[PDB]
Order: sequence, then structure tokens, then C-alpha cells
Amino acid sequence: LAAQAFKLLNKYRPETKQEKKERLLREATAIKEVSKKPYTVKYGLNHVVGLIENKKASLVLIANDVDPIELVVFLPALCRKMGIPYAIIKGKARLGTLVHKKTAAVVAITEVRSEDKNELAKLISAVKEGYLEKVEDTRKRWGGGIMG
Amino acid sequence: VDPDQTLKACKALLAHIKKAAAAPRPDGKQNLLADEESTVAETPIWLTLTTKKHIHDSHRLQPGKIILPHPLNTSEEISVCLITADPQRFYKNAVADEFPEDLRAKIGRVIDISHLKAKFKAYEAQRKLFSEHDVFLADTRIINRLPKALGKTFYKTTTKRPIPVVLMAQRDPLENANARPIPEIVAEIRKAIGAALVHLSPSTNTAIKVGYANWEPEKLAANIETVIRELVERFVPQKWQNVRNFYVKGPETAALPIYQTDELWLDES
Amino acid sequence: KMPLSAAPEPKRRFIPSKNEAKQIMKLVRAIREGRILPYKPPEEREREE
Amino acid sequence: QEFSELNLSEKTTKAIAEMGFTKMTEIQRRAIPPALAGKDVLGAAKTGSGKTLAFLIPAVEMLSSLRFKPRNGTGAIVVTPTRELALQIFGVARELMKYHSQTYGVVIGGANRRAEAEKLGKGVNLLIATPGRLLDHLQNTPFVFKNLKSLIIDEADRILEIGFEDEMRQIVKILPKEDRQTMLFSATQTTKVEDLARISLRPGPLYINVDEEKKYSTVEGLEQGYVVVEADKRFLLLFSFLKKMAKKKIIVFFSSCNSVKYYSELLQYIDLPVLDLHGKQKQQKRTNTFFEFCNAKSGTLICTDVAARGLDIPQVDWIVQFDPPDDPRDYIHRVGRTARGNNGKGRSLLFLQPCELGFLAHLKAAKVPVVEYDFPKNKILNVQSQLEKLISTNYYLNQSAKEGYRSYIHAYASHSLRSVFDVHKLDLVKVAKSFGFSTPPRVDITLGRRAYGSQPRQGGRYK
Amino acid sequence: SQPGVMYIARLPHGFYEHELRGYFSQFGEITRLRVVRNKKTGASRHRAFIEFADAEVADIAARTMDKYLLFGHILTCKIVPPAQVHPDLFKGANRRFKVVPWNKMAGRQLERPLSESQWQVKVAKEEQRRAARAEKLKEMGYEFEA
Repeated sequence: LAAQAFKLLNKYRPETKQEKKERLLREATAIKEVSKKPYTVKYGLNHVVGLIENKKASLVLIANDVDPIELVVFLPALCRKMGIPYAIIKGKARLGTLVHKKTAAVVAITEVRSEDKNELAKLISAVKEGYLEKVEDTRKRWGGGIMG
Repeated sequence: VDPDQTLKACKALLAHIKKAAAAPRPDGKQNLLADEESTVAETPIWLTLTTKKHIHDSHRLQPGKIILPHPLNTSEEISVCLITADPQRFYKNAVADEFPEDLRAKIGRVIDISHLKAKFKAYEAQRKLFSEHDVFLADTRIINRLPKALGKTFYKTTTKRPIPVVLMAQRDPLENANARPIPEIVAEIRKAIGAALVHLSPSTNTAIKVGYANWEPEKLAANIETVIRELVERFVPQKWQNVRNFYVKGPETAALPIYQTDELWLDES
Repeated sequence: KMPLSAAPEPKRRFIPSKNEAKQIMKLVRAIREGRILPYKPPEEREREE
Repeated sequence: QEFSELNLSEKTTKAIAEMGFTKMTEIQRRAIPPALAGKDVLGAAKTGSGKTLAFLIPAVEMLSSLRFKPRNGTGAIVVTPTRELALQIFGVARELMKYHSQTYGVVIGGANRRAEAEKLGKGVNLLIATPGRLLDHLQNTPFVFKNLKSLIIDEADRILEIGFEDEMRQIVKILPKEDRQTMLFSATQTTKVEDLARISLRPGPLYINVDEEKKYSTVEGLEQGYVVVEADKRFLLLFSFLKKMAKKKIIVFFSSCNSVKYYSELLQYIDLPVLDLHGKQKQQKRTNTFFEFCNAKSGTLICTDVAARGLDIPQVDWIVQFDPPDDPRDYIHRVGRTARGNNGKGRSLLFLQPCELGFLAHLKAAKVPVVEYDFPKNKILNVQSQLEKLISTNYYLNQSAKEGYRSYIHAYASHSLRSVFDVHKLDLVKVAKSFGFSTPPRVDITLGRRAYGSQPRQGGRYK
Repeated sequence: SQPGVMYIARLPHGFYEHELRGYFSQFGEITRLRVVRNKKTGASRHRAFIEFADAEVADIAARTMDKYLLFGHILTCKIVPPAQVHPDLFKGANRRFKVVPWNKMAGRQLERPLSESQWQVKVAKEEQRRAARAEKLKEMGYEFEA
């Protein structure tokens, strides 16, 4: 499921600095001598929290190794409250590679291009059938212990 | 084929359709988006053939076009989808400078094969495409790839199968498009909109849509005889013998016959 | 079922970017002064080098 | 008598000339000259005679003659039962004060309380208000209302019907009484209306009667058709209807002016030609549009039910009630009679969701024959994806959709028949999908034991 | 030691017979397997039943392959309880479902020469079915001959 989600999110990666300057130079020389809204993976903790609260996010992927874990403990409950499907992924460095940064505490996808909307929908259903109900009973229970 | 017998069959069928549509429904409700003239107007008239043997040895998925004296699909309520092959933008601009009075109005969307396999790959998308338009036209260059792109949603039935249109002349997509020029492209599509469609199914029954119930019965009779004559010597194997029945038909009524048999074999018996 | 914020959406989220417009105009001014090199498609850079 | 006969100010004459009004009705001709003389007025006119100008001309003349300024607070207060009537009167007052430096504003339940508080603090000379919000602003917000010279109470029968009796009692108690001219209007005459006229007006009133005595409210010669449609498909059904019943005459009623404006822009983009009558246009534009619709072979006009309450409805094939009716008794009887027509019978269709079906039980109690209209699912023209793309990409249409959604929710909340039409039973996601939203925008649907040893207060001052 | 039957649904096109046997043979030994298929056209109904010898390995396979996103299909791997196992459920197990051309048989039977009296049965069937059709279209009114 992480492989499927990262296939979709690799389809919707943002642009690096080189591609952005290259594109801007292209528009500059085109003006010297028409577009739709860009669709990218949304990142940044405060930005993603604002997207979840306004019910704009469609799928939320939360890293599991945020060292100040307070920055993300309320995030599964927040996604549950506002109704956005979420999943916990292994590695903030993995989410970082996707957004061209060293790390990323959380990423979110809000809307996509037409040609893979169905795929996104299936992925959403996948996590809400493959991760959310396997977590549903153990999300409430205390963990750990040395009983035995 | 005796023509005034087909004519009185057209009177009988139209009278039965008019009487059935005017009958009130007994559930205590009335249809809101339907009217008697509209319910009659949306009702087609079918012509069914019962060849003694199989017309084709397999399922031919590309229809055959018969030119009619009085064409079909003439209402402005009908919306047409054009499926091209090379730059859909070229054909979008071609529509933008085509015939704005009728062709431009009828044509609702123009899509390429690449965007067809991209945006209409799932079954919901092609079901929505099926539900939106009612007359589909496709360039002969990519009509072979359509069974895969438009699957069982478009090709289990025959009513809205893509109609082949020639948009070629006598490759990088953006720099040129090998196509015939614009006014004959208009004629090719126009000719193709009003045309009887023959579908080479394996088994005997072959129903051809020929007209509606708002038509003059003489127009329907002319349509019947022209469909008979262009059907038998072009698509029926071993010509004017295999024919057994030509049933004219309403969708919810019985089949009125035009019976053409004295003999039911060939020489072998 | 509804968003928490009832604040209006700024018009900037429906119209093309203005920061990129300023950046592109700055690049246009730079090309006109000859300070920076114009756009060449990558196949031209490949066949040149 | 024409409007040029009275010695009005030149600003007021010019404004009425731009509206296009050169002749009066009976209520204007019989109320404006006594009210300009300073006499309190008791009226018996109904909605649509022209009572709005009849109480707005003396208020505008008083405000202009005493040279009111925004630092002087409210000079005249017009109390209306519902928010859409208040908005119609606000549009009329905006047209009337085109040349007047005086300010005008609306205070209605269901809007921003803090923005209305700032608006009242800055100074609103003519205040068109709703009783609950007017009482709330009079009690808890600091604004000047000490220079009040005119109190108009409009449609008092409906306000006493909704249950704003104690609210108006506290309103009349709070408001200043000395040198205040009171003008109260009601289409009926009950005991509560008499009580309100006794507490509000001075000992000497002037009782004016402009009312038809031959009201044909017979409960047998009628036939009301209805269609049961879920919320998320409602507009789609209407659109399909409005594309299938072309070459015909259709009148469509919406609950609010904002939704009429939104659906007008929406149908302009979705290539369905309509004509619009909402209270954000010039009165001249509205009269010309209604005249063009009245003398046409086909076409459809969309308007508010309270806006076409005072309208000479022509012969039409279809009268469609898309939104819940503001006055169900008036809707059924009078709108069904105007839908049936003088000639070959037109039909009156009502859009019902599968949560307001108790209205049918009401139609069972009134002994009104009903007709159920069903529709096939495959004949609905599905333009939902195009609608959502249009709402997501166009900023003006997004704003109009939000305003229409809020207006629909608030008008549904402030409904007389709260048992049949309850906002709490409404699915906001589906109705916002009907308006063209993926997610429903945020709206406010709403807008034991006593203490141990506590005896009632007998002294002290609380502010 | 009782066998464990496993119901696997939402099959992708490709995960049919030998791929199922191999992939779940990595999970443990399979006694039997059967994919339900259509009569008229040889084609899977996206549904299969696999019988393992060990019930615990069947539970393990069904648990860890249940909501598996394979080729755009989320699988349905549920263990059929021992009390609800139908007796002849694996009737066509470990057998190929051959694709048989029924319509080609019908066409070449239409070609096939009947000799002398089966054509008399042909015209007899033709005449009283024409008689019934004639009664039906004399109910509404349309005359025919020949």
C-alpha cells in the first residue's frame, strides 16, 4: 500500500528549483517573442493542518518518526474528526525525497488531474479498507508493557 | 418486396405506437420530463432480418454505413462525440472554424485516442461517456484501438458503437496532421450522421434503426426499401436468397412481417 | 461536515500567480539588458555540446 | 394624483422618476400626504399594493429635512417579519436614496453579528430590521437610537403569527416615544394586531382600508402537483425540466434573491436562456423584464416568491416552486389559482425533498387533491462535473454560490412551518452538492435547577 | 488436520488458475482450487475457492492477503467457516475450463444438411408458428399471404 501511494505521489511530485527557473525562463522568452492550475503534493505541517481543517485534503500521509512527536500526535484524531482518510508511513526522509527536502513530517494530496482521479479514489478506498479498520480497535489501547 | 404492403405495415405500426403512447399509466403518477409527442418522438423504428445462415463468421465491431434518402439523427437534442487520432487541438480549431449553424452545435466533444486511454480508462468514465452522447464518430486510423479503450460498455450493445469516418490525406503529432481539408471533412461527418448502421453479428438477427415515430409513413417506407436494397447485395452473403424475413418493429410492440420465402434451403436438402 | 473557517477564500487561489508574474517580468528585463542568456530547448544544448 | 403633485424634495422626485413610477395606488395616495403631516397611520393594505414607497417616502423626507448625518444614528426604523422582505425593502430604499446623503442599512437574523454591530456603530440613518436581531442590537450593542422620529411596523399579522409578540413589546418599550411617528400595516385585523397598535401608536390613529373583499379561498377547485426529488439532484432536475419544457411559459420561485442571482449567472454560463427578477437590479430593469416576459410566446422567468407576491402573474404553462414556500396557505390557494389560469389549465409543481413529505399530510387535511410527478433517472441531464469545475475555477460564481447557499439555509431556518421544513433534518453536504460544492461551506444552522439560596432580585442597576 | 476452504474475490484479470496455485503454494500446500467461470463464454467471474490442507496456513494467507491492492483491485480473502462449506463446491477443481464456440456450432448446424423429412418438420413448425403470429397480428390488424 505504501508502494501504491508513493506511485501516485511520485506522479504528483512538485518541481525542483532547476525546473522552476527553467520554466520561468521559458515564459520570459515566450513573452519576449493559457495554463491551468498546477497539481502537486502539498507539504509543510501548518499548511497541511490548514488543509485538513478546511476539508480540502483528500489523503494525508503522516510520518512516524517525528522527534518532537507532539507535532503530529493530534493529527490522526484531527483527520478522524474532519473525515479525511489518513495513514501513517515509515520515514519522514521518504516523504522528504518526494518533496525535494531532507525530511517532511506530513504530506497531503487534495486534488489531482483528471486522468488518474479514479486511481486516487481507489487508493483512498484502499487505505480506508486496508489500514483504517486494522487500526480501529488498537488505536484506542495503551501500548507496551513487560507483563510476562 | 411489395412496397404498398410495407406502406400499410408502416400505418399499422405507427397507429399501434400512437395508441400505446397515449394510454394512461395506472400507478396514479404522471411522467414529468416526458410528453406524449416526446415519447412518440423518441421511439425508434427497427428493421430486422433473419438470414437462413450466419451473415458473418465472427463479431465485426466496425459498423457499415448505408446512405438514406431521408437522413437520421436530425434533432438538435442529439449530441455527437468525435474521436480523432492525431492532435485533438487541431480538430478543436477545425470545429471552431467549421459549420457553426449545425455541425458545430451537434458536436459536443472532440477527443484523441491518447486522451481516451488516459481519461476514460475506468468503467465509470466510459459509462459516463456512453450516457452523455448518443452518436459516436471515430477516425478509421484508430477505430481498431477503440474496442480496447472503450470496452464492454460500448461494444456489448450495437446502438452507440463508433461510426467510422475517414479523416486521412490522399509521425510527430504537433508539426503536421495528415488529414483531408475542412469542407470535405464536414461532408464526411455530415454524411455519416444520417446513415443506417448495419452490424455484422454472427447469428441470424440483424436489426437496423431506420426511423422514428414522428415521421411521415411514406418516408419510413422509402427508408425500408432503400435499407433492404443496400443491405442485401452488399452485406448478405450469396445475395437475394438467404433473406427469410424483414420484420419492421417497434421497441415494445410486435414484429410486423415482410415475408420473402417460398423456399427455405439452397439446393442441398 | 463543514470547514472550521468561515473566512472568504482570497481571489489569488483562482487567478494565475502574481509573484511568478513579477519574477517573469524581472527575467524579461534581465534578457532585454542582455544580463542573462535566453531559452534554448534541451536538444539544442545537447547537439551544441 | 401623480407623484409631482406633492411638494417633495427634488432628490426624492428624481429618484421616483428613475424608478419609473408616475402614478400611485390607493394606499400611497391616501397614506403619504397624512404621514408627511406627522400623523400616525394604521393601515389595512396587503403585500404588493405599493406600501413600501408609502412608508419610505415620509421617512426619507424626514431624514432629509432634519439633515441627518451618520453621527446621528437611526432616525427611522422599519420592522419586517422575514429577512427577504427586509432585503426587498432595503433594495427599494437603496433606489430611493440615490441622491440622498443619508445612510441606510439592513439588520436581519442570520447575518454577521459583529459586522452588523460595526455597521450600527458607524451610523445607519434608516434601519430595516428583523425583530429578534433588532432587539438584540438594541439591548447589547452600543449605537445611537435616541433621535428616532419614525417607527414603521410592516406586515404585523405575520410577525405576530411567527411569535415575535414579546420581542415587539420589549422593542416598543425600549424605543423612545416622544415625537415619534408610528405607521403600522397589516393585511388582517386580529386582537394581537389591535394590542400592538394600542401599545405602539398614539391615542389618535388614522385607519385606511385598501383591500379586496372578494378573496376566492375555496378549498375544492384546485390541483397541486408535486415531485419528490433528493437534495443533491434537485437543481439538476430543474435544469432538465427547464431544458425539456422549452417553447413554453414557466415561472420559477426561489426562496431568496441571492440564489436567484446565482442561478441567473449559472444558467447564463450553462447555455440555458432565462430572465431574472431579483432585488439587486433597477426597478425599471425589473418592470421591463416582466413586461417582456408577459408579452412573449415562450421563455422562463425566475424570481423570489415574495418578490412576485405583488405581481400580476400572466398565463403560464408551469408554476414551479423550487424552494420551500414562505406562506404555504397563500402559496397553495392563490398561487394554484394563478397557475390554473383564465384559459386552458396550467399546472403548479412543487419540489419536495424526502424529508418534507409531511406537507402532503397537510394537503390531506386541507382536502386539496394532489398529483405525483415521477421522473426517469436516465433522462436527467448530468452537468454536475461541469458545474463543480465552474464553481472551483470562477471566483465570482463561487462567491454567488456561497451567498445563495447561505441564503437558502437561513431562509429554511427562519420558516413558519418548522415541522414540515426543519433545517436539522437537512443534509448540508447534499444541498451544497446541489449548489455545486464538493464540501459544504460553513454556516450556522441555529442563527434544570435554580441556584441554592437564590431569591429574586429586587434592586440594583444592570446595563 | 481439517482442510481450510478460502474464498478469494475481486480477482484481477490474470490472477486466475496457476498463478493462484503458485502464489498460495508459497503459503502452504493446496489440496484443491476452482475459479468460477461463465457457461457461454469461457471467462472468470473474478471469484475463486482454494482448499488448503492446513487450516492455520489458510487463516494466515487470508489474513495477510485480504485487503491487497493488486492491479487496481482490493482483494476479498475470507475463510469460509467449516459449517458453511457446500459439499460439491470443488466439483471442477484441478481441471481446465475449455472455451467452446457455441455460436459457431449453431451456425454450422444451420449449414448442416437435413435430408428429407426434417424439412417437413421445418415447414410444419413454420406454418403453425405463422398461424400463432397471424392470430396475434389479426388482434391488431395486418393481413399477409403466401
